[PDB]
Amino acid sequence: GMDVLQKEIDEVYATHPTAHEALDNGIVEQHQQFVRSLTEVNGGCAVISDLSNRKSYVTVHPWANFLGLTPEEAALSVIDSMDEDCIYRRIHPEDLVEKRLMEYKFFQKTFSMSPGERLKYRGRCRLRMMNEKGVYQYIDNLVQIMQNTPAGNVWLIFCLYSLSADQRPEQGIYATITQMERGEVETLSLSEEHRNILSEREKEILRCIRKGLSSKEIAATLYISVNTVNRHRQNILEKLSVGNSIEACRAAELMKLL
Amino acid sequence: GMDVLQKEIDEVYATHPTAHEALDNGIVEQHQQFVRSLTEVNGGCAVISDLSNRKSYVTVHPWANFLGLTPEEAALSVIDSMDEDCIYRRIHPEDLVEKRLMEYKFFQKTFSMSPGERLKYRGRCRLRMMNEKGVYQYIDNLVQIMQNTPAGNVWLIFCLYSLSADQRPEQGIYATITQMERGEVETLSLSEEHRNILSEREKEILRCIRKGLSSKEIAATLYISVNTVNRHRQNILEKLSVGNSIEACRAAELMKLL
Ligand SMILES: [Cl-]
Ligand SMILES: [Cl-]
Ligand SMILES: [Cl-]
Ligand SMILES: [Cl-]
Ligand SMILES: [Cl-]
Repeated sequence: GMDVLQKEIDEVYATHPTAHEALDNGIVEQHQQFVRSLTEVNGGCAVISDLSNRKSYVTVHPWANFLGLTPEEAALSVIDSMDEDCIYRRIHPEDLVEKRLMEYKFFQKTFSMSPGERLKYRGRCRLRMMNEKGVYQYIDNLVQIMQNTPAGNVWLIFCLYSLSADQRPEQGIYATITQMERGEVETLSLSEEHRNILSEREKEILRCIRKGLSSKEIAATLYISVNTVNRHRQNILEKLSVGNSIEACRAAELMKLL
Repeated sequence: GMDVLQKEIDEVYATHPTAHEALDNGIVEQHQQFVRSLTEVNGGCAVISDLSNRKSYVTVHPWANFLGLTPEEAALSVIDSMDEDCIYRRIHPEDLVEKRLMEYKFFQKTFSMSPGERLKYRGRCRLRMMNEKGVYQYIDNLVQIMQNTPAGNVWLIFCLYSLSADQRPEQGIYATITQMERGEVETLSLSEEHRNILSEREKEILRCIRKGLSSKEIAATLYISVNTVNRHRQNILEKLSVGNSIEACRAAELMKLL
């Protein structure tokens, strides 16, 4: 599925050598029980991402119809990514880009702080997610460091989804980073980083591809080599987590990257 | 402390008597452990009202400085009421009126539904609360039925307070009632009920008191007896949870009830 900043976020995770520690699993079990209880109150969905083994534990409540998951996708309990992949597919493509930007800023910030301090922070936003009838509804999303390892590395990351009290439209996902103790709520302005997911050269190449030019025509019109065009094309496929150029075109348009 | 609708809300609670039931305390204990684990994630405050014994179990996290509590007031874990008075005092007085109106509508709706259905609803709002430095900040507040008794009565009500991601001012507390499984968020319009907490005759009587008229003089101007004036006065004191007519005038002004 289309996505952004996957490489960059994995790089932040790679700054903590969590997978090298001998960790107690009973801690993860206690958190899994808490998250099931919480979903029984909010009627939503919880994901616990475990950096020690790169696995996700997903809990979906029967009342979480706003996710629009199929019977088979709801039956999941353990995903093999740091992301709950079929939940992400349900997010409006424009909102997914902003979510990714907030997560990257949030993890950059929290991973470079002390273990005790990083726990006082929370990243939040309000996303559009599509239900079973293809209608977008507004969902409150939380990202938060839940547990650290004894040696101070990030161990568990907590993600939460629930139907928001606010169903009114507004431009963007109103991303925020909150420091709970100091009572500080920082609003993120994501517009400029969004416009820069793709470089200007990558955007030109994609507009040519969409228009119907061949590598040879693109090289002719942008005064670059066919080798270079194909280097950019392949970079774009990686940046947008898609498999071919027609897929890249649809992703760029849906996510409003051009 | 000044408040509204305390009699009306207590009457709603009284519609679900449970004295005849022998209830399992182990159930309450599990909810208390959950609510503690939750506050350790949202850095906030949880109140569980137990309608069976009319006690409240209050948990305040150390990072919940947005509450403005003093050290002694935070130490509290079992309040002897259906609500902890030290929390409500911190709520902006105008926001308090709307909060009670939402709760009253929420309870009236839920207490008339089946045990299974009433669990699918959430009452939410965004309140102003005064912190340790005397500044108002925005707090997300939740009211939800958490547990019914075997015979079908409301047993435990769950309230939650945490620092909102939205710190932008707006007219009112944006009170909502959400049906989680149907994905339905109903916005409440509370202005007409707010203006009707006091009757027109009760408002007239309070203006005279503020103006300095005695009961005898109020009786002459309105052409009613002193017995009648004094019954209205006592009714007003009860409606506003205050002890005298000076406190009543001040409360009506601060809560914008005149
Ligand atoms: Cl829905
Ligand atoms: Cl928002
Ligand atoms: Cl604060
Ligand atoms: Cl006299
Ligand atoms: Cl009379």
